[PDB]
Amino acid sequence: SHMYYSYGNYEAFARPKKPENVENKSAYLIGSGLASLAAACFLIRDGQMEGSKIHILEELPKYVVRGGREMENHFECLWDLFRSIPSLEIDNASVLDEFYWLNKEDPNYSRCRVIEKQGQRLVTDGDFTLTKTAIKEILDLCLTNEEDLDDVKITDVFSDDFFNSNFWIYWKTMFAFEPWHSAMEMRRYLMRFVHHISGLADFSALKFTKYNQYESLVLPMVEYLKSHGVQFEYDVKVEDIKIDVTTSQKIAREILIDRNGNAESIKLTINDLVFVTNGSITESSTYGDNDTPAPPTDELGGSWTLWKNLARQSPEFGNPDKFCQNIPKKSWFVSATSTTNNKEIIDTIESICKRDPLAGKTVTGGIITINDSAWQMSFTINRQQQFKDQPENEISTWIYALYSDVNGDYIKKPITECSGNEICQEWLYHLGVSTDKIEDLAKHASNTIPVYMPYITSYFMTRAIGDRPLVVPHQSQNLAFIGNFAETERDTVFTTEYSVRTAMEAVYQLLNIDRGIPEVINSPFDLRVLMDAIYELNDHQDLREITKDSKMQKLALAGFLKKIKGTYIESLLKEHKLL
Amino acid sequence: SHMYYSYGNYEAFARPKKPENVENKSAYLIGSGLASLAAACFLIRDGQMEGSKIHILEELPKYVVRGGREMENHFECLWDLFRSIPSLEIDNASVLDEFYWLNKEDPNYSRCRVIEKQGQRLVTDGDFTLTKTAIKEILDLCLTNEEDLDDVKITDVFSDDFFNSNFWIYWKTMFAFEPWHSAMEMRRYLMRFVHHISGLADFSALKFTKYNQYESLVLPMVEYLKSHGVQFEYDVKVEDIKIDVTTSQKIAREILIDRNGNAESIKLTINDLVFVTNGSITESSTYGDNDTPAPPTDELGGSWTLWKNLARQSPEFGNPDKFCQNIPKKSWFVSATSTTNNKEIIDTIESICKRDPLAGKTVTGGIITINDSAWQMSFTINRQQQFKDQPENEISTWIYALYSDVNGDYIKKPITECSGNEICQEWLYHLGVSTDKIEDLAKHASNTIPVYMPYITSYFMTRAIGDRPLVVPHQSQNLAFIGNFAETERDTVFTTEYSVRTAMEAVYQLLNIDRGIPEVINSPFDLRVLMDAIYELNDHQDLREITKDSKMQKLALAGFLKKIKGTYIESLLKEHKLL
Repeated sequence: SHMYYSYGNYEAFARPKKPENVENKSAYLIGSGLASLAAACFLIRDGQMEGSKIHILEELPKYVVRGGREMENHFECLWDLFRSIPSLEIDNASVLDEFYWLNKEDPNYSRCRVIEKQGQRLVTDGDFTLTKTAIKEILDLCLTNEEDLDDVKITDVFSDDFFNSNFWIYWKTMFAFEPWHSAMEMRRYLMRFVHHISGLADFSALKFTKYNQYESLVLPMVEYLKSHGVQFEYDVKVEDIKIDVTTSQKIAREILIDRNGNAESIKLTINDLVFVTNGSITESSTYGDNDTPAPPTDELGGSWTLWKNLARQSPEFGNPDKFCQNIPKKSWFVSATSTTNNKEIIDTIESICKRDPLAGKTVTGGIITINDSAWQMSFTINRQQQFKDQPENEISTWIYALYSDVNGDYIKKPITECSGNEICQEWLYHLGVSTDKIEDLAKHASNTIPVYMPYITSYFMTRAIGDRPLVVPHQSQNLAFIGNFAETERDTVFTTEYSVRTAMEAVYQLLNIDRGIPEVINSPFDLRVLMDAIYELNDHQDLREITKDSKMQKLALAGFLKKIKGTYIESLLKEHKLL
Repeated sequence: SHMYYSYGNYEAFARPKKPENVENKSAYLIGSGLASLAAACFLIRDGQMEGSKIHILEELPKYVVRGGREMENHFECLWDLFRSIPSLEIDNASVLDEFYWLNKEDPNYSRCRVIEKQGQRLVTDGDFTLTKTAIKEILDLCLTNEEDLDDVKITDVFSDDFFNSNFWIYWKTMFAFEPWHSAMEMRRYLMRFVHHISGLADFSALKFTKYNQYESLVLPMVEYLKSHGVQFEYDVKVEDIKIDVTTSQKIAREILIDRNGNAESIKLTINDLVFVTNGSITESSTYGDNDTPAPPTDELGGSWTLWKNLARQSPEFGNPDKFCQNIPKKSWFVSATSTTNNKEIIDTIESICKRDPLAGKTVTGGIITINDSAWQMSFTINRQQQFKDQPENEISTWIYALYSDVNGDYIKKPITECSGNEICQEWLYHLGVSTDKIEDLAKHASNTIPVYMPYITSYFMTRAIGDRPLVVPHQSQNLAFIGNFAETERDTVFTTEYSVRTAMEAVYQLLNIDRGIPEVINSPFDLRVLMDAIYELNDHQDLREITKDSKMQKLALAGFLKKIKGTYIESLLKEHKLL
């Protein structure tokens, strides 16, 4: 046991000893992603490794919004990391200090969630409209083991009652889930955010940064790492890492890189740690403009080629083909972001979200789902402005579509064939804007940049156990896997927390840092949390109202209330407004 | 709602804003106890109050062991406080840093717990020997509401099966419980440490400081407070505080003090906060020596007189007479500490606890209970030495007796009438030392100092709701109550955490500090914790073994396993070794 999980304030504020033999250890980190930079920060702080021994290998040499970066308070590893990171906006404060102070003065909540029939709000908005069978299937999915859910789709565990409910409309749009996605990952998502079911439709439990994650999270970490002398090597293309797999131990021996076009090799010892971010969801992302579509592609990038080369060496390094291959053509591929300063587009937006987009505060509270759209278009507007040099009179909205190969409503073309204005054409169509001024507002009054990510749905692909390698593989001495494609316990991918948690576990295991890693929050194992979930799932109903029709549950409930009458259980039932 | 509870790493590392109008606010703190000094530290750190505006009023002008200061990892408020406090032993570290590092290199566990028949270990040691009815009564106490347990004794909720079990032997000695004590406080104790039931007999869950709490906790806080310029006024005897109770608000207007023998008054405004530690368990503590007993007394001290004077002003300031009056004469009154360097006394101690007392590490793992002693004597030896100038060849043991008016085994006198050597006489009697060298080893080879605390059992006295005032009373502007006699939610008195938690809540409510106060740990509301408790309570038995005799439970269990077969519940049952 090279690590142990923990919770509470004891292991939270505790600093570990400097681990043994660190001063003769180095670290090479492939990529400059969020998980890679988090691992370097943990090596500096918790591992007490000097910055000159840490190398960041970056492929690239020395307005687009990557939306969907929702955050919540129980990102235990993220706030453990973003504590010693000083901020760049205000002095004598951390990244968490600004995030705490900004989310307490302007709480995030959505006054409108789903609209349909070109602008009109959904009549059953706020309610989940989950039937008894839909709630049963939700419980059945959570009560099934993770081992029994290997290569199981969402449609294999849910019926047509679940998909017709408003709960699925919120769930499929908040997390960009698809019906052909992993049931293991969805089951992890239901258990992780079971305490946010009350704040699910109105987004009251969601927390947002002042800007995008690049300048709110990545840039503060870059400034922190550069202050400690962390070496950043650029123009480095990592082909493959030579691993010798013996029956007793596995050591990274050598890395083949392409340093500024010249292929050369770095030698490795047992002390020289290697951190690999296998796979990438932003790789091979073609871009478009307001007049031409983003060209579709399926070219495997550097991150996917490295994982394929590593997987051939050992079977327990994971299967990269289960994520980067055979992605359905109906999956989410194209996302667009539109920037405008035109008044009547903003006025239409204000008429739907009931808040001023130029006020500088929470605008939409999150995303807005177009239920009638054939593309399953969903758009969001964050606290404008999300950028530094962006003018104060301009707003930036982010648009993504779930289905890809279906013709749109106003434009009879798929999202893959529509240019930047044409995506903005149908977006204005569903906002209630008339079909006469719709054309010139997109082509001239707004600038929309499409982007085609062919791997933006890879983390939710159906997988088995062992398809994702362990964060530190078994019997591994200096090789670690970080990012959203590394296997850990009970955590949800496509979150900033998952990348940070994998970074923390990799550093703590390889360096044998004897400090408790903060476990995933115990909401699914909490009596109070599970009771609040039952109340919220069936549209704010007491136990008498939930079982008012079924006789088998009514008899069982009557015996239950008889045995708990005048007890602390009944007090728990009443204070959670279930009785 | 002037405060809110929270948990997790978000509110743990978050620093609050400087609260409004603080720079015109002052603070007067009565007493220099653990709770009082904790409140001053919170005012400096979280309240950002300058030290010159904080006053500590101390009655006193400018080897004894106060044993029983067990600590555990989930003292959430204590580690929140002892984080910014720098240590005095090692540099560039906090009090928590040393505590974390010392308790990970030398884990605390007891190789012997209960001895009887003059030295021999209990045959059923480690086991709880709780019957089915005893486990039923334990569950019934935890499942009853706190409101229904007003003025309820321990004997009123438990039967003779519970008191004959080894669980009660450990419980009545770890926490110095008595059969005539508050069932509310015991129910809080069972729910608080329900996750430590596995580590209850062997003390594997207990954590200890390097020295006594005065030098490990109080002195680091004193040095921290003096570095910030906190004013310490000495020779100040607080008689009463003038409170005007209107229908809308209550304000501390004036405090009557006796400054160095001269009675004078300090005026108060709404901004001038007042923190009162009502009651004291160490007050009116008479001392003895190796030849004379500690003289018994019942004189109300300054802390009890202040609470009585405050209680007359308003009914919701609590009832001090329910704790300081009518304490039974069989209750714990006399404690002794014995210091020796004689070899054969140490050798006898090593022969029982199986560890060297002079090694500098964990010696007894906690306390040792004498089951055959009429006094219910229990003695402990911590990591020697517990003091600074104490020689390396000397050990210091702490002896307390639960029953007080009963004659001892070797000495036919009560503990109240026995001198320092005579307490050491019967202690050596139960260690297996022969009845020939027993006398001169206590009178000449050891020095034992008795102490008579008449209020060392007041916090466990039977109480109703409102007997203890709220930490901040309702409609109170500048008056707060801190310490073990203030009422808070779900926390256990006679712990360092309770004094710190009351200090944190008082500072956060009076100053309107908008940061989450860490709640009491959610062990009673955790599915995993409750399942481990069931396994440990019935002496490591599976559900088939627990219900192997009762037919009503056997039928219900068979239906339960049928409904959970091949589910995540069954996985939870197996991984908690309950199935």
